[PDB]
Amino acid sequence: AGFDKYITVFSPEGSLYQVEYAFKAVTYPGLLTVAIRCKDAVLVVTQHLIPDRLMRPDSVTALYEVTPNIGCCMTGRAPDGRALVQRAREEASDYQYRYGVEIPIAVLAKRMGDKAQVRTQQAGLRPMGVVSTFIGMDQSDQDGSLKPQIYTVDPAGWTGGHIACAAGKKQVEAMAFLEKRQKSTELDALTQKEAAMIALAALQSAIGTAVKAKEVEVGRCTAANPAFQRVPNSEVEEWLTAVAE
Amino acid sequence: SHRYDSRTTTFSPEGRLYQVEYAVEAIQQAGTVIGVCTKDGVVLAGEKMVPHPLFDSESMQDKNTSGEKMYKIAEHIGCSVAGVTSDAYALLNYARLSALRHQYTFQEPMAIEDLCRILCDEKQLYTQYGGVRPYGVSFLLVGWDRYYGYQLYSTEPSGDYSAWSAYAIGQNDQVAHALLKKDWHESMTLEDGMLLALRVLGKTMDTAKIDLDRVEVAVMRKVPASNIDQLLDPFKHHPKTTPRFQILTRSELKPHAERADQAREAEEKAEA
Amino acid sequence: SYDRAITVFSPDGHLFQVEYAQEAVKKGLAAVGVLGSDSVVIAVEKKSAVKLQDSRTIRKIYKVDANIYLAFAGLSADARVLINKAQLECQRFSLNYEDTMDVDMLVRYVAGVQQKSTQSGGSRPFGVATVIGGFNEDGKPHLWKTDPSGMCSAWRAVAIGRHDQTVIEYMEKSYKDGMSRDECVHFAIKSLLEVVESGSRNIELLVLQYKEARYLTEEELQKFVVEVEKEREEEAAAKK
Amino acid sequence: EYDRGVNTFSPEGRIFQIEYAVEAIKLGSTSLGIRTPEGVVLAAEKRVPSTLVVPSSMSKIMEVDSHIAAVMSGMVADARILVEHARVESQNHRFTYNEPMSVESCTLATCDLSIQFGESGGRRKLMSRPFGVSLLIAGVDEKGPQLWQTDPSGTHTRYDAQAIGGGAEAAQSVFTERYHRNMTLEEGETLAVDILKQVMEDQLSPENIEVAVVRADDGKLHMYTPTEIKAIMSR
Amino acid sequence: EAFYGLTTFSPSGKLIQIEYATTAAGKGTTALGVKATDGVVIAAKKKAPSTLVDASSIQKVFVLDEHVGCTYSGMGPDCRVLIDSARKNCQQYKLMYNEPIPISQLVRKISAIYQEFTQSGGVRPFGCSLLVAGVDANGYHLYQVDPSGTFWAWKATAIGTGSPDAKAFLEKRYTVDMELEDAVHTALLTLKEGFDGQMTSENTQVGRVVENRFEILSVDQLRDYLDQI
Amino acid sequence: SGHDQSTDVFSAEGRVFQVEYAGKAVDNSSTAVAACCKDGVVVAVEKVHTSRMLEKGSNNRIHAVDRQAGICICGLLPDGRAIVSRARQEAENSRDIFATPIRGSVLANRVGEFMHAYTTHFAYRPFGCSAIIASYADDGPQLFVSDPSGTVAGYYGVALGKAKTVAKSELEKLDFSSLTCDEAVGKLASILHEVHDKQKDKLYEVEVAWVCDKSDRKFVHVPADMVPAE
Amino acid sequence: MAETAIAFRCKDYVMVAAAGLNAFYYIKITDAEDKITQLDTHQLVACTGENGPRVNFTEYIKCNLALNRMRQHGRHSSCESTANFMRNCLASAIRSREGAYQVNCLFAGYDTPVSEDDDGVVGPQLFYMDYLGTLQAVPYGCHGYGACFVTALLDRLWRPDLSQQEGLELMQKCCDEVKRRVIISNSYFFVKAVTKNGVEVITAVH
Amino acid sequence: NEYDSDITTWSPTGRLFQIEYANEAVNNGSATVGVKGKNFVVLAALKRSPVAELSSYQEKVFEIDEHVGMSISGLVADGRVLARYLRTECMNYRYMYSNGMPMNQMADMIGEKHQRHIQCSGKRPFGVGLLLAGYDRQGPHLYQTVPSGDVYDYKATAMGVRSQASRTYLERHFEHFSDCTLDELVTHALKALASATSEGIELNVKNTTIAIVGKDTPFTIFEEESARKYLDGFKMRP
Repeated sequence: AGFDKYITVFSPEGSLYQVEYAFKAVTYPGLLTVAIRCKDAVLVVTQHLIPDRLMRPDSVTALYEVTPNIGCCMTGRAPDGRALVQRAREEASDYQYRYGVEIPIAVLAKRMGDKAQVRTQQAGLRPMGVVSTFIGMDQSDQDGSLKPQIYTVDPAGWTGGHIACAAGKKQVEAMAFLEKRQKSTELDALTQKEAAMIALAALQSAIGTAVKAKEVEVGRCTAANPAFQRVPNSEVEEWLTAVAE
Repeated sequence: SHRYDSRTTTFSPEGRLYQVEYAVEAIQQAGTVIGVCTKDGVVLAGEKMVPHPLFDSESMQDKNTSGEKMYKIAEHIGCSVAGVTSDAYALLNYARLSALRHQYTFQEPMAIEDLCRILCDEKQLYTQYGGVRPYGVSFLLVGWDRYYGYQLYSTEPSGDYSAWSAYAIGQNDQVAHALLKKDWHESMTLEDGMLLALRVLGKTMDTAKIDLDRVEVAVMRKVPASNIDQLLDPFKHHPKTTPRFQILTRSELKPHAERADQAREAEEKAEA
Repeated sequence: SYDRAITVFSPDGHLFQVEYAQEAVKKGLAAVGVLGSDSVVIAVEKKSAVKLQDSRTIRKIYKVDANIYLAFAGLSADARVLINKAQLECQRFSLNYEDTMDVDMLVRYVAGVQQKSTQSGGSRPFGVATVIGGFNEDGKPHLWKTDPSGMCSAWRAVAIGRHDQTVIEYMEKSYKDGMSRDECVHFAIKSLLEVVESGSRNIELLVLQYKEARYLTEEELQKFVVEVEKEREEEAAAKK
Repeated sequence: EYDRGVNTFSPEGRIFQIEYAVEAIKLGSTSLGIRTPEGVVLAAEKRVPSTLVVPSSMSKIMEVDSHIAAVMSGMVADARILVEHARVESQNHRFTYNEPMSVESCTLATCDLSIQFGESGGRRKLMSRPFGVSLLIAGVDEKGPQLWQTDPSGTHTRYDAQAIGGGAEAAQSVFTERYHRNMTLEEGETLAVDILKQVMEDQLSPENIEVAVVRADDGKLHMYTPTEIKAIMSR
Repeated sequence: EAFYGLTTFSPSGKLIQIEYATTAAGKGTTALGVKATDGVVIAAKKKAPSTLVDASSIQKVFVLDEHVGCTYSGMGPDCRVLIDSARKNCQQYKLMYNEPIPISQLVRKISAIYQEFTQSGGVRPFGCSLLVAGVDANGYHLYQVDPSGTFWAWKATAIGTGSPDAKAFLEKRYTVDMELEDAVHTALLTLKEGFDGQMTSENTQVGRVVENRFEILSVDQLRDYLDQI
Repeated sequence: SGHDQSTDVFSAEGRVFQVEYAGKAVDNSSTAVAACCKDGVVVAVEKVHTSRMLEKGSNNRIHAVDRQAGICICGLLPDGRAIVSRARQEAENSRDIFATPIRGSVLANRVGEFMHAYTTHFAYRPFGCSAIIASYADDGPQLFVSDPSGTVAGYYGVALGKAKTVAKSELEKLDFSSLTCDEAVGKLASILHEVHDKQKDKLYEVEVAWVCDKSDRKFVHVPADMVPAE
Repeated sequence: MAETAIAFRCKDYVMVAAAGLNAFYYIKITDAEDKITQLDTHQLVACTGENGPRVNFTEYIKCNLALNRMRQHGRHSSCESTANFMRNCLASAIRSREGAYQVNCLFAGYDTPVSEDDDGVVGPQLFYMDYLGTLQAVPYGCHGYGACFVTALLDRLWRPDLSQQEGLELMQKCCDEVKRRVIISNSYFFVKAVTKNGVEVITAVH
Repeated sequence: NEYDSDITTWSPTGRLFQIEYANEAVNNGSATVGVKGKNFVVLAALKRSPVAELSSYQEKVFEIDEHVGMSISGLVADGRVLARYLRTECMNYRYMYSNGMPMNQMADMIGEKHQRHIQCSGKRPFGVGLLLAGYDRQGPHLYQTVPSGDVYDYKATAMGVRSQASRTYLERHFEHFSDCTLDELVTHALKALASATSEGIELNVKNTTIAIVGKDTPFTIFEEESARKYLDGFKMRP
């Protein structure tokens, strides 16, 4: 009754200290990611900064492919998220082998949240100190069209969709900027270029350094091309120049 | 890690198991239920929590299997619980399973003492093995079998059980034991025995004009057989009377409550 | 599964769990066993008449087998588990060898079970001490005692439970070898009454003879208890 | 106390549970062992808790096989497990090789059983603690009379004259003198009786101790009766 | 590997871990349920942390089977395990008896998992409370289940933050012969009383058990009930 | 307090202190350097000997994992041997299940996943060594570093150990675009000799390995008469 | 099947008889082997089959009954309960790896009131048991080659209210018929009876 | 110290104290010396001397295979377990390939076995050190293992109580071991072992075991009777 915060047991206030501490491991590395969705595509931008000039910049990345049509971004303890990515991939593969169809993004997010909740109820397991952001396209009924989808999974196992979201260091400022921009325009009616400009502007305003192209990596899913792929640096450069006006 | 292990199934410097004692203390705060074992039936009378105006009754058919305090284990076995109700449900399911397994193996009703013993080993197992907390519940078992007739048993959250002619568990159990000792005899009828139950309950809960919305009563008696069909198995002996467990309703309990409280005035008016 | 080491050694070479089980035995109801020329007498404390217990009699001395009887001091539920194990062992023995288990064989089995309870991970020792009496198939009365540590020893007169050491030291200087059936019943009560109250309704005594074990009735018990208490008054008068 | 685990090392390098189990041996009764060209002698102090105890029901010397005896000191309840394991292994050796099992092999099997303690369940259920027993195994084999000593750490050691229990250091001090390579069996018996006399708080009687002998020429174990012990004393 | 129990008795006879779990179960948003002579309506409060949360993706009202629904208050991830277990139990019952599971049996099955996690080793109790509403052969039922495993049958109840005030408001307004849409009006008004802002059809989730089914209400239906109170 | 006794516990600021202690144990180990030379990878470690009677080659810290892959250990040598065994298991699984040599990035990811799994359970402790993976697979020359935390990073040049900062500064003076393995071996050996303190580690040896086109893309040790004397 | 067992129940007793034959493929090992095992004070079973399974089954049943009596403080089980226990054992055997018990049973017993509260069976009880786990209450039953020969004979001569001496004569007639009509030599028949006083070994009929 | 009670606990300075305690346990065992020549390896073990009449025997040197043997120091039970494991592995190898296990592979296996017990919570390190003496196609080999799992390939080494004197003596004659014959190697090992004895004890056959392995010499142990040729004439000349 003295510790009550080293293992997954309730505090007298009805809170889990080991899960709140895993939320601080997300913002500990100092990295930030912003995910947005336009009328026909979904983009995610993650800080990719390499202070060590002897480090191969293209070896380390926070963007992962879960399935050809579902991409992921991990924010927090870098190895931990990697582990979750593996789990996600397995949760895809088994699903593909069980039902014969590719796993929906919402179902994958729900199952990943179920996996996280287990580590918050079993004593010996440590929660993964990362926030997972899955982006993809969802096949709609009664019309057959695809719609962009963002789903975040917390270390507590909380799963939720988003029109736009931010995660990491100074995520509150990015969310405030996105909410302020949302009061005027309608994000679900914008184009890919406008959504990318808004996301990069929010990322810059959260940190206030006017990032370059080598300092960020962007992943993308589109309705025309449902596959998840990373935006080339030239398009990111032109987006940044468009933002700089 | 082993640092945070509470070591539930361990001895203390006095040879006493602290988890068992704490479970006993937990049962002390549960609602009081009193069992009286007469010669023509066994009566259980327990105090249930004050009925909130928004409480709803589960519209169950067959309103004789389980009440708010009293449950049926088998056709010839009934029980009342005191303590952690959620712990009591699992043990009730286990007892029903054991009784039906015995009926499966031998095609005869399980003896009351045998059922009491089999569920006491379950409680004892958790105090020596597993490393988890024990069950914080006490059982009052009632029933009838051809070997000893009507019986009454009480179980502790340690595996220990005892047979009683009249007993009580829950709040003010010592006072109930003191009052039951004052007024109990072997030449006692069922309706007299129930009169002893309520009169002891209403005094342990300290009420005059015993409230019908806060008391529940169950009876293990014997009734004439109803579904005896000799033509379907000509070689089976069917007893004339079968044991019946019946939970009293609101309209059935108040005729006996009126006897209890007028008896209360008859016994308190002459003390001057 | 949970298999944490519960019984562990202490910096003074002591097993604290075993000592605590023994202390739990020290708080149990007293029991005495007396060995005679042709009978074994077992007496237990029979806590009290609560006036609320069932009128039907229940024995505090347990029939492990047709020839072997047991009494215990300590925790009742652990004792019941141990007695069930002993009965199952007797039946398994009489099913694998066609011969009835000897008293010493069963005593060794029970002592082994108690010992394993003190060396198995995730388990606390049994808080039970037992007095086991019986006859082999060739006469030979046998009386044995087991402790929570798993040590078994045969006695001519043994006591377990509360104040057992005082009873043992008292009957060391007054036990005669090869007593009769009536003497042993006389001897067990006067040894038991040294630590139980003079109230005559708290003794449960059973006599074992070859192929015959019978519990004494209440009146037959009263006849012996009045004699032993009267003898105690004459002993007190002889002292002073 | 559960502050330290059962597999932890002391800063001096010793296992805490094994060192604690060694101190339990010194709280037990005294046991002796003498090796001579004529045979091996085991002696033990009974220390009955009362005069009402049947002295034969607390045998401190147990027969592993017709040529191998074992005397224990410490916790007699745990010693029964070791002696049963030794008996089973000796019978298995006789079954498989049609020959008596050597004393060293029997001690090896006993220590092999003893070492299997710990807390990690995994695949095999281990003992929660080491045995609080020190064994003294005597026998006669193709290498003549052999005496071995077993520790709770699982370490077997061949000895010429070893004593375990409470009166161990005094018995060793007597061993330094009054002992040689080629004592006769009677001299060894008298030495054992005198050493028991020197380390016994109670008075020595024929029924107060237990003596056994495995003879080199006979090759068999011989438990001594109280009259034989008196005959030893009357010399 | 964490085989010892985390919930143990205290010197006062209290299982303080279960009490802490109950405290956690009362910190969620306000949910409530109302029974009526022809159906049960349960309403929750989907207050998203931001306007960028896509309130259509967050759900607080769940369908357990074609005849039974549920809502909760407390830890959502804790609740989802029980929701999945209840759905699987309903499917297994339909496979076994070819009948819809009665609400009482489903509530018993849910309560057994609560007890399992409050007594088995290496796990902590759940931090959520459930409101189960459904139809069975003996009518309409609304149950409340707490982290201790105890369950009650209610005519009108509320869980979460502000639940004492919601229950007090429901006590005076509830009527023994209240009919369906009257119960929906009462539930919406009770939510509105403790609501921090304005109730929109994207801010609330409501499910009305109507005579054979649970049928979580659509956005248009909730607008049709929101513009009427 | 009790917030740093096991890996399954986060600190109040979101840290795992046992992993940091393992990394500190790595930081007290002998210096190692590695360079990716656009035509191969060269790794060089210093071995400190506590005895002058050790046979040559004792306490090897560079071990071949596959034909084209190898691992250098910086830290607790037995933990590095366990990691090398796991990497060898991963490499032969690819050659047996998929009939292809394991890619350097794939092997590095497997090593990182294996090392990370020991930082999440209370029953295990993190490895007290860093792994330098040098591969020449179908994805070209690859040089990766796996942290006791389980995070892997690719490098052109990397330094680990006690004399890490000075060795890294010396590595910053190389070009890594015109650098070739033939001169990179000498460069790394010279850096290790210069950065090492001669008054605390009396017995020291330089152990250099490489995998480039000159060895038919096979991870082997250098010829004995190729490293500088000092 | 080679050995014939006979049983019939009357108003105050049940008489059973079991051939004592034991053979090795044509060789009479012995002709005096008791195949009637007494289970309780007032219960017995006449079992036909080879020695191994028969002895194992009877000893298992008897040991389990004794263990139940021990754990129930000397409470004796009724004939129906014991018969159902044997039937459950036999039925479980036929779906097990070790296979079915190749034993055919005639279970006889006498039910007495265990206490003053008892209201169960008081007369004698007889049960036919197939090796597959069939259980049937019968006035008389038979196993073996001679079984049919006896059965019709019983159908001709059995009466519910036969006396002990007339029942003994009837059993003698049945044994004589088995000896007369069966090629398998069943010279000795090991007759026992169950009455209110327990089990009696009858030597007059053989 | 609150970081020494468990094996899966890292010290804040990056240390594992349980393994250090196991090393301390190894440092308190009986002294033993290993010497490697050009074709032979010689182990010398210092066993307990009798107390003037009482000779106690304890097996420290084990024969692992026809070409392999070892000397233990520290916890005898751990040494017995390691001997059983090594013998089983040698028997398995010689069955599959009809030849003795190479010494480098053997040393790797011992190291892996040691490492298997230093990372699991329900395990403890082996409180014993080993000196492995063997011969294969690659020539003589001499290894030393420690509880941490490190295996050292040695020209000559020593371990046990007061073995620093043996090591500092060997550090003067080891570079010539490639030229000394078998008898000279035995004398060097005996001198190293004698450098580790107490003040009033001189090496003699009663308290010294000599193990020898070579190219045509299977691993042979030398004790009371067979050790007369090497120890009867021997004295430390300062």
